[PDB]
Amino acid sequence: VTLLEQNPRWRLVPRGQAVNLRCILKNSQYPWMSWYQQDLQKQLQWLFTLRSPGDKEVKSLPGADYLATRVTDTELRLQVANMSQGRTLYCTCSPQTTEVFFGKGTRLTVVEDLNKVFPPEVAVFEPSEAEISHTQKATLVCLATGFYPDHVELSWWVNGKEVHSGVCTDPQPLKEQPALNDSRYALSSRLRVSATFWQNPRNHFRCQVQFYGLSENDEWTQDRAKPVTQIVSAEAWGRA
Amino acid sequence: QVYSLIRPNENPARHFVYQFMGECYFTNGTQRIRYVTRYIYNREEYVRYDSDVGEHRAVTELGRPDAEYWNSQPEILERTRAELDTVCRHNYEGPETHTSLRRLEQPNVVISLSRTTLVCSVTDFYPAKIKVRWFRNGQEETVSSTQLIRNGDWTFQVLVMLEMTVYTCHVEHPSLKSPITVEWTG
Amino acid sequence: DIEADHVGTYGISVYQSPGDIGQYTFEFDGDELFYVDLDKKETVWMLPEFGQLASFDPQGGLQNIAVVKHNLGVLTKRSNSTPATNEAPQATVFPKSPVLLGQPNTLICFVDNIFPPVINITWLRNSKSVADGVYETSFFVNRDYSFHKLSYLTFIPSDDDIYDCKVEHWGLEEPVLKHWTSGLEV
Amino acid sequence: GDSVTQTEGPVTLSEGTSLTVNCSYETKQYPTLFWYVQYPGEGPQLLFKVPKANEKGSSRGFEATYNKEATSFHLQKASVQESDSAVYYCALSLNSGGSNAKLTFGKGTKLSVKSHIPDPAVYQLRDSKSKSVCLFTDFDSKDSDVYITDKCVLKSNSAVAWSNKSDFACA
Ligand SMILES: *[C@@H]1O[C@H](CO)[C@@H](O)[C@H](O)[C@H]1NC(C)=O
Ligand SMILES: *[C@@H]1O[C@H](CO)[C@@H](O)[C@H](O)[C@H]1NC(C)=O
Repeated sequence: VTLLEQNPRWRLVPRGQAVNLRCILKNSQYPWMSWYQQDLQKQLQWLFTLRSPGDKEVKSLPGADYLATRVTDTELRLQVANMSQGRTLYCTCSPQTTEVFFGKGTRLTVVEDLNKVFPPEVAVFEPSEAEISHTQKATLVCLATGFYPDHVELSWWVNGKEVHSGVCTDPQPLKEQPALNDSRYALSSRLRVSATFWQNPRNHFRCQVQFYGLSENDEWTQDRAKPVTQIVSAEAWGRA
Repeated sequence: QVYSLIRPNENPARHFVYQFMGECYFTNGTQRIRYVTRYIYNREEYVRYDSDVGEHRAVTELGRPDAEYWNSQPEILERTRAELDTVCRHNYEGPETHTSLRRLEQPNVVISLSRTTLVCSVTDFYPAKIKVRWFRNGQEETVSSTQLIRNGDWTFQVLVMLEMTVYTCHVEHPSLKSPITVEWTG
Repeated sequence: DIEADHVGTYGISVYQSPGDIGQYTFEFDGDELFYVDLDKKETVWMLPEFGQLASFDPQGGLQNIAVVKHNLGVLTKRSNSTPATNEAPQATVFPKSPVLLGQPNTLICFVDNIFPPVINITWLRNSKSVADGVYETSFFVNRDYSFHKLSYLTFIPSDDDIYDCKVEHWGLEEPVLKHWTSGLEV
Repeated sequence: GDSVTQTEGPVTLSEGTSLTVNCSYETKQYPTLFWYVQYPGEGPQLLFKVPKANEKGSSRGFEATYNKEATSFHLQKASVQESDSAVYYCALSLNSGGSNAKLTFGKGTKLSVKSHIPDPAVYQLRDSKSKSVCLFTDFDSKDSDVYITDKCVLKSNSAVAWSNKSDFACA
C-alpha cells in the first residue's frame, strides 16, 4: 500500500511566491525521508535527507530556493520560495538499506500572469448507432477543452459510483496552441459499455472533471468569471 | 581519495553516554580482514557484530531484542556483512594507501646521559615499528626500555636505558634508507 | 584482545544526553584521521596533508550521529533510566621533543580515565592562565569504554617557568594539577 | 559517485521485440544499482534492485546485471509489451558514503511500444450541441481546428478526434 502521504497534488504558484508542502510517514521501518526534484525535462535530483526531528537543511538551485524541515517523527516539511520555474517535488521514504519509495508527487506550476488560467468545458457524447449494431458495444466519449494549467483529473460516475471497467483517459493532454508554452490544454476520455447497458435509460452516466485553479485569496479584476477550483461535469441518460 | 564509513543499525519503534564504533583488523594487508562493530550504552557493550561469527550477537541481556531483530531482516544482515568489503577493504586499498600507509617521519636520536644511566632518546617518528640497539663494540643485552609513547599527533618517541655505566645507539626505522648511528660520549 | 598489523576504526560515534553533545571521528592505528564538526558540518583533518590527498563526505558522519541519538532514546526507555557513575581522570605532563633551552618545544598533557566524555582542561604558566597557542584533541576511546584526551601547549623552555595542567571533571572533588619544569625526568 | 550514463531515447519497438537499455555508472565507492520505471501519469516506482555485485535482479520480464567489470547495468526484456511504454531510469546509491536515501539518476530513456496487430472503424457521435466527435480504432492531422488525441491502449485501441468547424466529417 501507500507508505507515504503528500499533499497537495497540484499547485498554481505566482512568480516569486512561496509554497509550503507536507509529507506524512506511515511506516516506521522507512525513517529516512527525502525530497526529490523533477524538472520540466524529467530529470530526477536528490535534495535532502532528514532523519531526526528538528533537522533543518537549505539548498538553493536555479529556479527555486528550498528549506526542508523534519518536524516530528513522521512530519516532513518543505518551503519553496523565489520560484520562477515550475517543477515537481516528490517526497520519499527509505530504510538505511537504500530502498527509496516515491510518493504521488506535487506538481508546481509557475505563472507570471494569472489571466491565462481557464476552467475546462466538459461535454459527453452519446455513442453512435452504427457501433451498437456492428460490435454490440457502446462507447461514450467525454471531452474537456480549453483549460490552463493542466491541473485537472477526470473520472466517470455511473449511478453515483465511480466506475473503471472500460474507462480510458489520455495519459497526456493536448495543447490547443502548440506553439505556445502557456498554451491551454484539452483532455478526452472514453467509456465502453455493452449495447444492452446503454439501451437502459435507468442508468445515469456522468463525466466529472476536477479542476484546480485559483483561490479566493487572489485578486481578480476581469470581465469574465474567476477560474477558481471547481467541478465541471456533463450527464447523459441511456437511449434505446 | 575517498573514505567509506560503517553505518550503525537502528533500534525499531540522569546523564547517559552512547558509543558506536566499527573496527577493521588487517593482517596481511587485505588477505586477512576482521570486521567488528560495537554498540555501547553507559560503558556496557550490549550488541556486537563480528565477521568471525557472521551475525549480530547480544553481549548482555539488554541487547537480545536488537540482535534478533537485525539478524531477522535479510536486507539488514547482508548490509552489515558487506561492510567488510565496502568499508574495511575499500579504505585500506584506497585512501589509506595515499595517507597513513605512506606517512614516514624520520626519527631524531640524542645520546645525553644521566643516572641516579646512559639513555638513548628516539623522538618524532612514524610508524611505531622501530628497532633500537646499544653497541659500544658489540651489542650487549644486559637494560630496560620505556613503552612506546604515543604523542597523539601521528608521531612517537621511545627511551631505551643502558644499565651498564666509544658507544653507539643503533636505530633502524622504515623511514631510513640506512640505520642511524650516533657517536655516544657518555 | 585482537592481534593484527593495522586497526582501522572507520567510524566512532559518541553521543551524550542531556546537552545534545556528539562527536564523530576516524582512527587508524590509534591516531585520529579527522573529526566531523557536527555544528559546521565539515570534516576537520588532524594532519592537513591528509586532507589534501583523501576526502570524506561529512553528511555520512552527521547521519551516523542521528542513528545513535535514536538508539540512545530507545535504550533509556528500556533500562529504566540507568545512568553510569562518574570517573576520576588522571593527567600526565611530558614534553614532545627532548627539552633544549631556547629551542621551541611542545608540552603534552595526557588525561586518561575520562568518563563521561566532558572535561575542562587548561594550562597555567607561573600560576597564570595561558589561552593562546593551545590545541586540544577529541575524546579517544579506550578498551574499557572510558576516554582519554591530549592537550598541547607550545612554549619556549626556560629554566624559570613552571607549567601546570589543570583538569576539571564531574568526578573530581578538587581540580587535578600536574606540574612540570625544565629540569625534570619522566 | 558522480554520473550515470543512460541510453539516449526515445526507443520505439514493436510488441514482441526485445528491449536493451544501456547503462554505465562511474563511482569511487561501492554502489547499489537500481532500475526505476515512471508511467506517464504516475511517479517513479522501483522495478528491482541489485545490492550484491556480479549478480542479477529480475522484475516482470526485465533483467539487469551488476557487471562490476565493465561497470554496466543494462536493462533487458525478452518480449516487450505495450503496457511497458514508460520512462526508465538507471540509478545507484553509495553503500558506505554520503547521505542515506540518496539516488543518482541518469537522464532517463523513454520507451514507446507500438502494437504489431485489418478491421478499423470510425464512428461519429454528438450530444446536445448539434461540435462533432469521431472515434478511430485504427491499428496503424494537417487540417486546422482539428484536434486528434494520442491512441489509448485500453487490447482495443481508440483515438479521439474532434473539430468545431461546420463542414467537418470523419471522412
Ligand atoms: C603474507 O604474509 C607473509 C609473511 O607473514 C608474506 O611472506 C607473504 O608475502 C604475504 N602474502 C601472501 C602469502 O600472499
Ligand atoms: C574551567 O571552567 C570554565 C569552563 O566551564 C573555564 O572558563 C575555565 O577557564 C576552566 N579552567 C579553570 C577554571 O581553571
